[PDB]
Amino acid sequence: GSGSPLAQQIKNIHSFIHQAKAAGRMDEVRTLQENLHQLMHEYFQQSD
Repeated sequence: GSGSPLAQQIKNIHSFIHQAKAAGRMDEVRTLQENLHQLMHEYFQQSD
């Protein structure tokens, strides 16, 4: 649920994505998006 550390890890990846966009770091953003989505899918699949 939203009190999960995993949920906060996802928020942290979003922050890193934003910070990378702010420098134009498009290669890293695209990779981090995949990582973001992988953790989201774990979060929304695994019971909590």
